[PDB]
Formats: sequence, structure tokens, C-alpha cells
Amino acid sequence: MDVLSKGSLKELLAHLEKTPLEEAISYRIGTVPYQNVLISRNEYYNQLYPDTTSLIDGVSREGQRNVNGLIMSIISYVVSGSGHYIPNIGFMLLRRSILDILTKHDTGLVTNNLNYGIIARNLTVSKMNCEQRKRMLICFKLLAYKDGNQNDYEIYLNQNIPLKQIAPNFIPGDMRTVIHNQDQLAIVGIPAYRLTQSTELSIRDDNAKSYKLGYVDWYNSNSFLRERSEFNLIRLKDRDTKYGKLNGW
Amino acid sequence: FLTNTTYDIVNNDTIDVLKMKLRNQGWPFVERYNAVEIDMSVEPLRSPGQVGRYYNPFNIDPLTKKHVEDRLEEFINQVQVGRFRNASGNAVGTTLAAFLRACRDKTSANWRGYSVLVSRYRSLIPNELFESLRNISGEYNINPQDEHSFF
Amino acid sequence: ANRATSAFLDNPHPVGVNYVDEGSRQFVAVAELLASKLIDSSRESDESNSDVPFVQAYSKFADDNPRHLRVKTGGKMANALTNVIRSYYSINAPAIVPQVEIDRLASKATVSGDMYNSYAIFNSVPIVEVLSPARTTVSIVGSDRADVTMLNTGAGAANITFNFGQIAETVILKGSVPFQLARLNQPMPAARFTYKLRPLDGPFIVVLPVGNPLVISATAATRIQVPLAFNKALVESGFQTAMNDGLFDIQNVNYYSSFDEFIISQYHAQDGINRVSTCVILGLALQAYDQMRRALPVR
Amino acid sequence: ANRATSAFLDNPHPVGVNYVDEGSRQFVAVAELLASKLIDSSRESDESNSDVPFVQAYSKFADDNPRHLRVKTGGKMANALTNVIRSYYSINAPAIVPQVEIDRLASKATVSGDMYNSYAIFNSVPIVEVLSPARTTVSIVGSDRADVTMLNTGAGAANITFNFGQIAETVILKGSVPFQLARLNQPMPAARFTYKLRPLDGPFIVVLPVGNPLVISATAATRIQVPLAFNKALVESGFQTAMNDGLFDIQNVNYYSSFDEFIISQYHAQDGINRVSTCVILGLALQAYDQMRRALPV
Amino acid sequence: ANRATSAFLDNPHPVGVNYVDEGSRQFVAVAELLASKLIDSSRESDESNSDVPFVQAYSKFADDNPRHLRVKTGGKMANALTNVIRSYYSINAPAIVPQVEIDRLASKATVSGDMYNSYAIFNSVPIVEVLSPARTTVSIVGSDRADVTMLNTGAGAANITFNFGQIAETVILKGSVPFQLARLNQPMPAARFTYKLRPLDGPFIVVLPVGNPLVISATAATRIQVPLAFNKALVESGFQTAMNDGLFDIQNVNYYSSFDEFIISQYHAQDGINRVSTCVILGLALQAYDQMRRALPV
Amino acid sequence: ANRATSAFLDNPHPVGVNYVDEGSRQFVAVAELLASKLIDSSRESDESNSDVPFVQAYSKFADDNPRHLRVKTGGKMANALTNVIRSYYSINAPAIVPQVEIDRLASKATVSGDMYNSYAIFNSVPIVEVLSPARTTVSIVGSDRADVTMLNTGAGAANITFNFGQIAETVILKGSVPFQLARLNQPMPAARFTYKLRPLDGPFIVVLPVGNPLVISATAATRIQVPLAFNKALVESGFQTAMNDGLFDIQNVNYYSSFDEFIISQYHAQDGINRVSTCVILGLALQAYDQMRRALPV
Repeated sequence: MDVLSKGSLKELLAHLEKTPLEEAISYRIGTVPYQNVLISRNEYYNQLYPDTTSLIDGVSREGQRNVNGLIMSIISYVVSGSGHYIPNIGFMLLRRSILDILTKHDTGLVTNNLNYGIIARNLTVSKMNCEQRKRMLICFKLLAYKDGNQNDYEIYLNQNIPLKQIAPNFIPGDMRTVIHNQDQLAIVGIPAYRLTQSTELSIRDDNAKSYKLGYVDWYNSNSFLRERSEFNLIRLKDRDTKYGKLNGW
Repeated sequence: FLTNTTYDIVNNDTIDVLKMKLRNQGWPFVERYNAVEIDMSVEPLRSPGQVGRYYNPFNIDPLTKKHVEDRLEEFINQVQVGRFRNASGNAVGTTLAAFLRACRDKTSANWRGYSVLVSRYRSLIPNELFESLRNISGEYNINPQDEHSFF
Repeated sequence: ANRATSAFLDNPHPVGVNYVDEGSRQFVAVAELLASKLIDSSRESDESNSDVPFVQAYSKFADDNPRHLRVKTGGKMANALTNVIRSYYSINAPAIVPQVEIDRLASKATVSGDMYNSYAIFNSVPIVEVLSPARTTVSIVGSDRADVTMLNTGAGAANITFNFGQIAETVILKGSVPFQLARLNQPMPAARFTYKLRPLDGPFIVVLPVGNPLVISATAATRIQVPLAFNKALVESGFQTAMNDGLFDIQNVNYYSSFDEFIISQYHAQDGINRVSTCVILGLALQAYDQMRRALPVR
Repeated sequence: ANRATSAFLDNPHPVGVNYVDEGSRQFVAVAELLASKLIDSSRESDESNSDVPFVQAYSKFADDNPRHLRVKTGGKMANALTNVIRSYYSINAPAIVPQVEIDRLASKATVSGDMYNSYAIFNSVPIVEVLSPARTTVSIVGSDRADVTMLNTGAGAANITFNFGQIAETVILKGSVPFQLARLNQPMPAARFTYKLRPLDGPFIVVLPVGNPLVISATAATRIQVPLAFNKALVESGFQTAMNDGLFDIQNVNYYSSFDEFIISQYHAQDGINRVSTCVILGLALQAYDQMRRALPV
Repeated sequence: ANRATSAFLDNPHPVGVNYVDEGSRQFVAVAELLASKLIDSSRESDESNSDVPFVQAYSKFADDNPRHLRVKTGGKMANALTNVIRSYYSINAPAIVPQVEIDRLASKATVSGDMYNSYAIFNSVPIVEVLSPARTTVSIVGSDRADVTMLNTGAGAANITFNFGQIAETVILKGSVPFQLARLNQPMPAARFTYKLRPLDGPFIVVLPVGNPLVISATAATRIQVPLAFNKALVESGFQTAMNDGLFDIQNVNYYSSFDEFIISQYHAQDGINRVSTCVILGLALQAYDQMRRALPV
Repeated sequence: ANRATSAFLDNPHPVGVNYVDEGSRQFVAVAELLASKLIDSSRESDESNSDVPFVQAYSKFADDNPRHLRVKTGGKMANALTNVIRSYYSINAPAIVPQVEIDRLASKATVSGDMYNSYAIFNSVPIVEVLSPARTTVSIVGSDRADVTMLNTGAGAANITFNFGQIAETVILKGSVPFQLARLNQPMPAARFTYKLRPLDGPFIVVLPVGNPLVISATAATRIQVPLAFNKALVESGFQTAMNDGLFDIQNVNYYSSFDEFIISQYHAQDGINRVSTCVILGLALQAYDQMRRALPV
């Protein structure tokens, strides 16, 4: 919910710096990812409604124990709000931030063998919307810069024409590029249209609307932080600053 | 005030750390209490009716006819016998305890009048106006003197 | 030797392993409590000739004000309850309800998620196996009352071994004619019409004389821990409703005539102590489902 | 000639002769009333966030304020109620609780000791005897619904006599195939699928043709005077709990599948009317036992 | 030649590697401190004739006020304590407790997180190998006190080699009849009933005269660093409770009669020095489990 | 065939049936609480030079002020506790303590007097039956840990049946050499040192190869409901004191080495559910007896 609310590149990377990896990993068993299932949608149909479960749903799924599953759990958390079930990763890796895993070699995780095409296909890039594809491409660029695979990232964009048009423009080592970026990455937000307490047909759409309706409740909740009215009560370390720089950028 | 520290010293302390410091000194009021939602209905008459909900004033449960916290009487007695600033204060616990009993008695005495008042005000707003007012938000700053004087 | 077993005890399909934590248990209890308010408000609306009590309760249940020309189905709460019910039944059923939705709905009303406050009695008769000699025929029918028909065509009397399992508390055996039954390696008693048995005592031997068939009627009672809000009549009505609507139509699952059969069958399978916990939550969910649909019907 | 009879009707054991006075009947009525409030106070407590409704209900029932780190058995009322259920079942069971203790617990609430104001319907089928000729096999299975399977291997048709007793009010007979049934020394009518009979009319004769077996399903309804608080759902649950808790285990007693079988069997014994009176008081005590034990599981 | 070894020293299964950091070590110690307060709250309740001491103790442990009609299970702390015990026993047991939940519970009380403040003495006797000639038979029975029975069927006296490992501090040998024991190259002394040995001294040679069998009883002492709050009486009770509750029911694991056998077996395995550190935290977790479950039986 | 059984399970004698009511159970609980304060008063009288803690503790216990030249005996409470303990052990022991005295002593302190708050683990292993073929020898020794020595002198491998009863929860078997064990009519696994078994699973078959003897060491854990103040160490010490003080010499009673095997032996008899309730009250009385007699010898 909090990760889906971020609407700018600066906010997204700032959230990932303060968020540990354990938030990406889920400890609920879930179900196997790719299955043709029948779900109940009584608002629309009397018969059961066919659908296919996927990894970018908002509900936890079972994940492979390899490094591929860990990266695929991080991206699903960013684009869908929930991760997958990969237990016994370890204290050392789980305490690191999401940005450290994606960008830093000191974590101890080796990810240079990853194939962006296979990861995108397993995440069902075809079913993703524009904001979801932009968020995943941000994760790919950070991984490419960590492994020195910038050339491979560009070629993968050349093969996929729709991905090249929406590819965010920022150098993963320079903070000046992040501040200038004006891409809108928000998935949930205050809706200008009429939003009703009604169900959706597919699993992805229904789960997304739950976060959208939950965010509205979160926005008016006491947990939400109102910068306009309570800026002085925020701690100085985590207070918003114009000259905000990620470490090493 | 009670633990003899300054704002700068406790600037980086979290809520759980702050709760432990106050509880060890003997101060039990370290918790927020959720209000009880009171269901409200406007009879139709000429127009179609409206259904709404509001928080009961002063955190008083109508079913139990008492404050939500079930250990309030024990908590106030704990403050009365407590010592907070022995070196630099006199009768802080007794003075604070007397205020708490006065506040508790008044709220339990006059909660029905204010609960009826809220329902009366809610019945004046039409449904269309209430839905639009849901989008807006605000925070009200009350002077510490006015809040204590109110209760 | 020939082996006969009860039909409903055969091959219990695995139950779901999701939505069994404290947060999900609170959501089911909240749904049951709110569904009961929904059915009582509809009665009050009938007696008062006013829709205010029903609109008042539907808003709490569905988080939405009822509008004409739109079908009343229960809102997002009905969607979560119906899909969670499917997951409890089978492990092949998908888990599609987010955790944010479960937490939000569980906060609507204050209630405990305790599922072990009270107990209930279930009357399904477990006959794990009946072993008979070559020249005899044994047939078992029924679940609530099991009639075992035995015919001996051999020259002499035969011994039939009865295994009632280890879970049932008491088993009462009534025969069409007086018959002799005793435990293993125990002298046979005089012929009697009725026997009260403890299934833990061991396998039981029945002497079947040559002649007219002997029919033994079996009744059993077992104790299972359930929440205080459990109502057997409401749970059974919901089980048939869920079957008619097709929520239990999943691949590679077994179908039972009653919830009593379903819970006993899962109890007698391996790791049945863990299965029976999930079944109890399903029963409470079916009670909420039964009350929700009876308040909001569809032709 | 062969004789077939229902299993549950055979050899009813004598019932207890204690705790049947007016003061003892008041105690059972008080126990049922206070146990019902215990089960209702639990639901009201859960709806709110206060244990006050349960504390008041338990304090009245158990004469002691509930405390944490204690089993919450139920106090002296729970102990006294358990012992009287044992005494009712058999004349061999000892009578332990003194009359002074019964009277003291009966004063906790003001309720009438009348146990015969209302009535209830019991559906056990009392097939006392089925008399059949030499070349016929007759089998009786079931109590709530009695299925009689008869097969005729003789040359000609056989007449089978059915005796349903004199207590049952109505008996409905349904056959697998249409059959002929008539009273003694009466003409047989045309074949019919169903019959409605009054057992007091007399023994009935069924014509059994040669060929495939004929199965007759019997259902009965007998009315028995009970208190108004009587609930068949609660009584049956308490009966099973009573047998599972092992307070019906006495030497030389007969065991039954349900309370309904127990009460019909006693009605057909020698002193049927007197036996049923004690059993009705046992039914109310079992109803209180079920409600009390579900709220306080030990 | 024949090789005989103690049963409990064979194939120690790998132990968990999770919840061994400083933050999780505080959680186990905090849980032990708060679980103890539940036990003493029972006595203080009796002295004060009130449930206030128990309410304060349970509220700190579970983060909810005690309520009647609700089974007191211990709240989130009990669930976390049960799961970390599962993870400690086996490396394949999943770790399902989030670190943020561990940190939140550990903040409930302030304790010394050091698990090496003190030590304890463990009585399991390690007999790694007993080497015997062809014509002799050796049998080893027992873990707390090992009785080694040797019988010589050959013509001449035989030499039996005892290997007690290197971890144990002292081993005391007692025989049914006086016997001679020496080091590998030391000369044999006069026969005497008892011997005190250092396991690091080396393999020990025992002469076995022909005739009646000789039985040697072994007793060992081992020192392992433990937290100061460690109590062997409470750990052993928790070990039995956890086994009965099925907390250790996972595939490809070994089972031991006592926590004494479990910790000694892991000590003698490869990478033993870093295995006993995990087992010590398991013992303190089991100590908290025993106290909490006795106060709140489910 | 041959049959072997545990010695301590043989012929459990009947237990007493007096002083088992709620009021009597309150007296036992009160005595345990006040006796514990007597022992604790000694340490308090050392921290502060005053003897006020002991005088207060003894005055409550004995209803008289302690005197320097008069022997401290415990007063009327000590006599009541000793006589009540004798009654529990045997049904032939007289019950001579008036109920009015028990009720008076139970009013000295406010305690629950409840017997089923918590549980405890008992380590006696109930080897009910070991069935062996003709040419094999089986010997069972030990109660806390049972070693079964089996030797096969036959031509082929022999099957030995182990029956552990239905009461015990878990049994762990460790052998001197790896052996094979499986349930009745089940395929046999590979040989391994240790087995964890549920006694309710059924009789267990062990393959006994021809050659060197095989010894199986058995340990069992059983859970029995006990008060929250129950302490196994104090009960065991009190049990030994009562036997030495002559409290248990009654005609036709069995004798046991420990309270652990006394309660397990009674549990395996018929109506063992009811016998354990009396034995648990005897344990708390023995716990009070130990603390009182150590503080006030003779």
C-alpha cells in the first residue's frame, strides 16, 4: 500500500532505501502461481468465473528457492504490493534494504546470470499496465548497473518496442537524474473519478481495487502522515529535504 | 515532566521506549483508546432517509455506560500514590489525580447530552453535502488551556 | 478374507492450508456475527414496515448503501467469504483474497477468533474395516446409522472382525436378533440385543451363526472442539447451500452428503488433528454463508 | 411361527425412585433456567467487550465469583446436577446429594416445579411383535424409521401380523411396492403404497405375495407431557454428553442410541406411566447439563 | 575386532541457523523472564485474594487483557515462542516469524542478552568407541550412567580400548570387581575399584581376565556456557512437553530421551562448537515454554 | 510363548475414598501454602535479625506461639495432615479426622483448592507385556529407564511383541545395536538406533537376529493434570519421608520406590481415571508434609 502510493522516482527509491528485504518476502503459504481456476463473482454471474492465477497478483504465492525467485519476489512487491513464500533466506540478507540488494555488491548476492526476458515473461509483462511496466524497468536498470550489464539492458529494450517508449530516464549512480525525472509511477492514489465499493471480475483487478479502497481509508487514517499540518513533529532524520541524496549517489 | 528529562534527550525515542520510561516511573496513561461507533438514522418524512455513524463522545461505551478502559479506577489510584519529581516537585501526583477524577466524573455525567447533540447536528446535513465533505480533511489545534478548561 | 469399509471414510481429500491464522479466524467470526445481525434486521423490517433496520445492517455488512436497480449481494464481504470457503474445502482451490482485505474486514466488529471455547457432538459412525471369512457376505450402508448385513453360507459359525477406529468416543450396537460380540482373545458372552462399546478397546469379534442374516445397527458419538457461536443446524444448511451454488466443485475432491460426514472423514485420515482445525473454521464460515444468503435471496 | 421385535424395546431397566418430589423438581427447573442464562451471557459478553454479563450469570449459578487460573467447574450446582442424573437412570445408582442441599439450591430462583404443562412429539417406532408363518423370513432394522424386510419362499401367500402397541398415536406405513393391509378379521382392500393407522385399533394383517421381498417403512408419533422449557435438540445433545462423560455406567442397565429410544422403551414397560414421569425429569436435567457443560468445558 | 558406541551419539541431525542473532537472543531471554512472572503471579493472587497480579502479568506477556470464556493462549508471544523452538531443532524447519515481530516482543522487557554469562554441568557420558578383540563381547547400555559389560571367551587375557572423546572434562569408572586400567603405553597398576580419568589423556586400555563378566559403570561431567537464568530442571520438563506437543515432529531428525543427550550429541558432531550455541538458546526457549504452558495449559 | 511385565505395574492396591471433596481438597492446598511459608520464613529471619517471620508463620500454622523449651510439632494441622495422608494410601486405613476440623483448618488461607489447573510429566515406562517365542529369553529391569535384554538361541530370527499400554504419550527406544521395529502387520524398516513411538499405535514387533544379545532402553513421558503449585522434587522427597515415618505400613498394600511409579501403576489399573484424582491430592499432601517436617523435625 505504501509502496504503491509512491508517484515519483525520488519517493520510490527513498522508500526502497528504508525498507528491508523482509517486507518483500511473505511468510504465508499461498498457492502455486500458474493455474487455471474457477473463482466466485456473485455480483456479476451465477456460474463460477474462470481465471488464471499469476505472480503479480496481490496475494502471496509459493516461490522458488533460487536467486531468481528472490528478485521476482522483489519486483512483485513493487508492482503488486505483496511478495512470495521463500523461507530460510537468512538474517544477513533479510536485514538489508531492497535498494542494497538491487544495487550493491557488498550484500553477498550474485545476480549477473539473470535473464531479463525470462523474468519478464514469468512476471507476465503482457498483463502489466503502464505504471507496472515502468516500475519493473526501474528494477532492471538498478540490477544492470550493479552487474555492469548496461549494454545488455539497452539491447533488451531494443527488442521490445513498447518497453523502450516508457523506459524511465535516470542514471543509477547520479542523484541529479532522479530529481529531474517527472514520470508518474503511482498505482494507488486519490481518485478523480467515482470509486465505488464494487467487486471486479479478475483476480488482479479485484485485488488492485482493494488496495485503492484501502489507500483511501489509509489516507484519512491517523497512521497517515500529513506534511502540511505536522511537519514540525517529524523527526529531523526522516524529515523531507530538498537536498535529499541517496548514499553513494 | 514526570521522568525529569528534556525534549532533546527524548527526541529520538520511539513510542515503546517512551511507554517503558513512563510505566517504570508509575504513570499508566500511555495508551490511545478507540472510540465506540454509534449508529444513526434520519427518519425519511418527505425526503429519502439517511443512515450514518458517529463516534460516541468521551470514549464512553453506551452498553457498559462507562469508559472503554476497564482499569481506569485502578489507574487513577496509582497516580494518587505515586511520586514523580521528589527532588524538584511537590504533590504532583495528588494534584494530577484530583484533576483526573473530576474529568472522569464530568464525562460520565454528561456523555448522553453530548451524544444527543452530535446526532442532532448530523440530522441537519443532507446526504449530498455529507458525501462531498468526506473528501476534505483538516486538523484542529487546541490550546492546552482550553482543552483542560473544557473538561 | 473380504474387507468392507464405510463409503464416506474413503480417501479424504486434503483441506486448505490458507486463512488459518488469527487474523483470518477473526474475519470469519466477524462475518458470522454481522450475518446474524443481517437476518434479524430483515425480520425487524417486516414487523416495522420500514426498510431502515435492514439498510442499517446492510451498510455495516457491505460497506455500501443499498441502491435500487443494483442487486444486493453482500458487497466485498460476501466476495471474501465465498472465496475463503472454497479454499478451506480443498488445497487445489486458489487463494485469491489479499491480506489487506482480510485485516480491514476483521476490524469491523470486536470479537474473538477463538475456535476451541466449546464442544459439539457428531453422529457419523466410523467403520474403518470389517474383515469376514470366505463363505460370508458383508454389506455396510448409511453414515448416521450404519446397518451391517451379514449372511453366512458356510457349514459352521464364522467370526467377523469389526474395527471402529480410535477417534469415536462411544459406539452403540443394536442387532435385529440377539448376537454375541466380544473383544480379541476374550470368551464370548451370552446373546444380547445391544452392546455399548469403546472403540479404543480394540477389534471386536462377532459370531455369525448359519441361517437367517444378521443386521447390526451402529450409532456413534464423538466430541470436537468448536466455538461457542457454533450452531449445527445453521452449519448443515450452509453446507447444502454451498453445494447447490457450486462452490465445492473443484478438481480431485470428494463429496459428502453432510458436514457431519465431512468432518469425521477428515478426522480419521492421517494428520487428522490438523485437518479438523481447518474444518471447524469452515463450519463457522458456512454458518455465516447460510445466514447471508437467506437474508439476500436470488430467484 | 417366528417372532420379531424391536431391539430398543427389549428389557427396559428400572429407573430411579429418588429426587422426584416437589423440591427436587424445582431444583431441576432452577438448574435449567440458570444454565440457559449462562449460555446466553457468553454470547452477550462476546458481542461487547465486557465479561460482566458472564460474571453475573456464573456468580448466580456457582455461588462464587469467577477467577482466573481456575477451571470454573460450576460450583455446587454442577456437582448436584451431575449426581441426580446418575440416580434417575438406574435404581442401583446411589442417591448422594442430601435433600437439604437440593432445597438450598432450589431457592436461588423462583420457578414452578410442574413438569407436565406442555407436550412433545417422539418419533420412535414401537414394533412390539411381528408374527410370521413357517416359510417366511422377517427382519426389523431401525428405531426412528423401522424397515421390515419380509420374503416368502412358500407356495402360497402368507399373512403377517403387526403389533404396534397401544401407546403410539399414529403410525405411517410405506412400502417398496403397493401392498394390502387390514385389521384382524377384516377384508383386505386394494393394494396401496401408504397406510395411516392408529395402533389402538388392533393388530394388523399384511398379505405377503410370493416373489420379490416387500419392505415396509414405519414412522410413529407419540405425545408425552413435558415442561414448556423442553427442547428436543438440547435434550438429545445432553444424552450423548451424559453417556460420553460416563455417568450412565452402572451395573445391570440397558443402553440406548438416543433419549427418544429410552423414553419409548420405558413407556412400554410394566409401570409405563410412572416410569415416563421420572424420565421427563431426567430429560430436563440433561437439557441443563448440555447448556452448562458447553459454557464450562472441563 | 568389534566396535561399540553409545546410541545417542550416532548421527546428530543439523540444527537450525536462524534466530541466533542478538535481537532474537533478547527475545528468548525476555520470553523466559515474562513467562516466569506468570508462574509467580498465581501465588501472589492467592495472598492478595485478587486477580490483579495475574492481570498485570498476562497483559505484559500477551498484550491483551485476560477475559473469561476465552482460552488464554498467551497471545502473539506464545505463537512466536512455539515457532522459534521448531526452527532451532532442525535446519529444514521453516522460519516463519518476521524479524519486526521478534524486535517488538523483545522490547517488552529489558534483559541481559548474553548467553555465555554462566555455565552448567551435563551428565551424559560419551563412549565414542570400544575396541575389543575377536573372542570378547562388549555391550553398552545407558546414557546418564553407562554400564559396559565385557565377557572374555578366549584362552588368554584381552585388552579393551576405551575412547571417551575429547570434550568431556572428567570420567569416573567403577567396576563390579577390581580391574586394571592404564594409558596406551603406561604400565598396568594394581587392580582397584574406581578410576578417575581425563578424556584428553588418551585411549585407555583395560585388561579383561577370563572368567566371570566384568561390568564398568561410567559417569562423566561436561561444562557448557549457558545464560545465568538457565535451570536444568525446567529445561528437561520443557523438552518432554515440546516432544509430546509435536514441536519436534519433522522428517529427517533424531530423537533423544533428554536435553542432556541432545546437547552432548551435537557437541561431539562435526562443527560442534557452533552447534551447542544454538542448542543453548533452544534450552532457554524450552525453559520459557515449560513455565508458560503450565500456567496456560491448552 | 513367554510373557514378561514390569514389576511396579503388578497388583496396584485400592486407594482411599475419604477426604476427596472440595472442602478437603482446600485443606490440602492450604497446608501446602502455609508449609511453604514456614521454610521461607527461615531465610527471611536471616536477612533481618528478627524472628517475626517465623513466629507469624508458625502461629498461623499451629495456632499457638512457639516456645523455646517446648518442641515444635506443628499443632493440630500436623496431626490432621499425617492422618489424612494415611487415608489416601489405602482403603483399609481409618479416616479419623473430623470434617469440622478439616473445614476449620481450610479457612486459614484463601486458596483455590483446585486440582486440575496444570500438568506434569512423569517418567515411568509402562512395559505392560513382552511376548517372546519359545527359544528366546527376555528380562525387564528398571522403572524410570527400562532395559530389556533379549537373546535368541534359535535357528532363525525371532519376532518379539512389545505392548506399552494406552496411557503413555511417547516412548523412546534406544538399542545397544541397530534393530528393526514396526507395527503389527506392517513392512519392516531399515535398522536404526532410536525409535519414537506412540503407545496407542499398537503392539510393536522387534526382529531379534541370532547372535549377540540386543538390549533396548525405554523411556516414557506421561502427562497428568496437577495443581499449579505441584513440584515434582518436593513430592518425591515427601514420599520417601512418609515411608520412613511409617505412614504407609498397612496390611495388603503394594510398595513403590518412587511416587512417579506409584501414580503410573494406579493409572494402568481399572477405573484408573478415578484413582489418579486421589493420588494427585496425596502428592500435594506429601509436598506439604516434606516442607513441614524439614522445618519441624519429629
